[PDB]
Amino acid sequence: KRDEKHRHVVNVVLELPTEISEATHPVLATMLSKYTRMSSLFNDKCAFKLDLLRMVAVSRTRR
Amino acid sequence: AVQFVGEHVKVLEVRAPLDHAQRQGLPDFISRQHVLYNGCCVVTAPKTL
Amino acid sequence: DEVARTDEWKGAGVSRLREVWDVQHRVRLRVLWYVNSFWRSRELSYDDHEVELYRALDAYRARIAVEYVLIRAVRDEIYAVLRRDGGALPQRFACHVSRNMSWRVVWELCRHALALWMDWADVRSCIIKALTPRLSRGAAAAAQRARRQRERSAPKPQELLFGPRNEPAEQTWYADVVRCVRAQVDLGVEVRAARCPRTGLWIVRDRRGRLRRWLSQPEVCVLYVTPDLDFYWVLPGGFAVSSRVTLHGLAQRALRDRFQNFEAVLARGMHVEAGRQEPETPRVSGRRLPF
Amino acid sequence: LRQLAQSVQDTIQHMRFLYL
Amino acid sequence: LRQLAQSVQDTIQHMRFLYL
Amino acid sequence: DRQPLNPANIEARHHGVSDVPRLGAMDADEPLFVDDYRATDDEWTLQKV
Amino acid sequence: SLLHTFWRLPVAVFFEPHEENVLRCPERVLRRLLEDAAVTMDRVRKRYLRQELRDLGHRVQTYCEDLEG
Amino acid sequence: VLMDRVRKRYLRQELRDLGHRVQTYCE
Amino acid sequence: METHLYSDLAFEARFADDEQLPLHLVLDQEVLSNEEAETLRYVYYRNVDSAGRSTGRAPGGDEDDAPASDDAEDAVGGDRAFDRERRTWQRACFRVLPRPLELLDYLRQSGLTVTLEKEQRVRMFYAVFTTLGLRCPDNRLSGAQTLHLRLVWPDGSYRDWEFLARDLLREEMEAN
Repeated sequence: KRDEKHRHVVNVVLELPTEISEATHPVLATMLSKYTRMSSLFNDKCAFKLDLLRMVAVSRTRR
Repeated sequence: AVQFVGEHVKVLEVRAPLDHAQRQGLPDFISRQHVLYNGCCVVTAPKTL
Repeated sequence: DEVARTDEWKGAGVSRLREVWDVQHRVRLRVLWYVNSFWRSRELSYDDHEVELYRALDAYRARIAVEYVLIRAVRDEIYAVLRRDGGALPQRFACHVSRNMSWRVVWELCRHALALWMDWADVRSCIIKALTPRLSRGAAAAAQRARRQRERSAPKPQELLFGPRNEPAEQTWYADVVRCVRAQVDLGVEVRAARCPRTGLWIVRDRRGRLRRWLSQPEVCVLYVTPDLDFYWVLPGGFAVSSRVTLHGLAQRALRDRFQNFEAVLARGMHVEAGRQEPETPRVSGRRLPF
Repeated sequence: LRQLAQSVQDTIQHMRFLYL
Repeated sequence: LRQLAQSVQDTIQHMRFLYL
Repeated sequence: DRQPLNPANIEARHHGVSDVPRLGAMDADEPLFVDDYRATDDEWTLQKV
Repeated sequence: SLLHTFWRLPVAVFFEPHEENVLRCPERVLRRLLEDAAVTMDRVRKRYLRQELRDLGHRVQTYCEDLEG
Repeated sequence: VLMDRVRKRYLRQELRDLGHRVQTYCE
Repeated sequence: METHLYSDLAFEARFADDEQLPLHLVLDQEVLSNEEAETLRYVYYRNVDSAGRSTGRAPGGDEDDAPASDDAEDAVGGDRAFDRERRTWQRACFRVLPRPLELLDYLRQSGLTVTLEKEQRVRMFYAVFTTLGLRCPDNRLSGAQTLHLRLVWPDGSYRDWEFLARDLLREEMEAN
């Protein structure tokens, strides 16, 4: 099913502390929809980390 | 401002020849010139980086 | 009055012009498509099946791979002959030594040097320039001449008294010079080779005449290859891995068309008589008038 | 009608399979 | 309608940049 | 690298779109990533100065 | 390690440059050179191959999804 | 390695031509 | 430009013999040096089938496929391999324009009608003109054939470039 790879790309790959759930973070849901569409690059997880960091940067703009 | 993150630093090589006037002597003189990309000119050693 | 082909060929012009590439993406050149070529009127058919292009790729892979697998043949020839003697190579080259010097480090440098030579081989190397004059016709003729020459019986006193007299002075070798401390190898070394009068060991010299002095430098290593395709591999101290280069694992025609010394046709600027002094090349000028 | 496009696309992919 | 072919065109260069 | 970057199609970069593969390819030397603001001649002169 | 020399007693040299120079670098230079030699010393392709297999496994689903138009 | 170089070059350019084909396929 | 008309006429002349279609090429600073271009003697070419290794040898294989036996006397097949290799190459017509130009503008200085879809202003420092001929065996031609190219200078050295003929005909032959 889907939950094992989502808990990979949240906890195992992304190394997120679990108390940032889904309901606290909508653009996380908009990013895990495309993070799961690829299967490589799960060794260099810091690229995914700074990708979501620049995404939460660009979403939190007044413009 | 992290949404414009860019890339790592690269060392590029420019292989342009000269203009047509200075090409009239040594026309097969290639000219190599090394430039930096995404790099920073610095004046000191940053301690905490 | 029939229109001559140059007029409507001139007024025809070009449909399109585009660039192409080679296989290795090193050369870009441009093709021209005249609309008045008879290739347009030949309506010829065209097809590109996938196994045909696969056969093309395997043929091109072998045509590239010939000199590299020759280099690999040389390398495991070295490995087999160092396994053959047990690893105690003798000296073939004239240079003095010192007993109070640790040879373990120059042995390690030899290992690192042959490693770096395997990383940095080339289609233009020492053995390729060695065997390129072997592909000529005069190579076969002079091979027959030497095989009757050295294998000639001892002369009777009659031709010593009345017969005409007899005459191989120094050799023209090629070499790879691998420099480990700067990680730079060398591919094309032209070197003159000779024998000492006092001892049978070799002496190498520049093609001008200067004595080659790299053998004293401990960090460097060298590979010599002869016009009769023998093989030496000299670490400092004059000690030499000695063998022959094997090429029986390569096809004749692939080596023959991949690289070969070229015999010239007569064009403007050269003598009809063979071996005469050549005058100046034509050398069309971007600096002078065309005239 | 989208059988021909995806079909020649899959044959293109099989042509790619003869390249690696 | 025609968005899906353009999305496929985005994903193949996405896979290219994953690959090369 | 080994060939110069004369094909202009290996020079592209987007900002604010979450381009995840170019962030994993930040050490990849062959693809180039520029922010499509080509420098004109006078600011080229000022940068050279 | 040490060589077996044919001539037992050793011999001096006039040190001509026309004579080949004789291994004059002492043992500290060889220590430096062994330090230099020490300091100077795929499956991802088939991974991308089988990942292209996954992309075409998605593409046959897109093929099935596009036949009703 | 040269065969890998020409192979990734041909793969890259051929998928780019496929993208050019499919992008102009949906008019 | 002047070899292109003559080579078109000559490959139309000899088309019954070898069935080679002509191929007009121009080259610039991106391939060879100006010093290599100012004294370039001649150019050679050979059409190689994807399975047939030449057009000068026998079509159904050759006796030179037996390996070289490391022999002293006849080195590699003797001289028969050598003049077979002299037969497997062919010369092409050839001109050099050393002063720089632009083939759009320069072909407009000559009387041709330069009719291109868009005027990409391409500039080059020295334009060398030639025309090869690639051999369709019958009227039908295969795309997986390759065409080699030697450039020979008066010192005797040469430069070797080859490319498979589909890359010349990606959008040209599919247009017909």
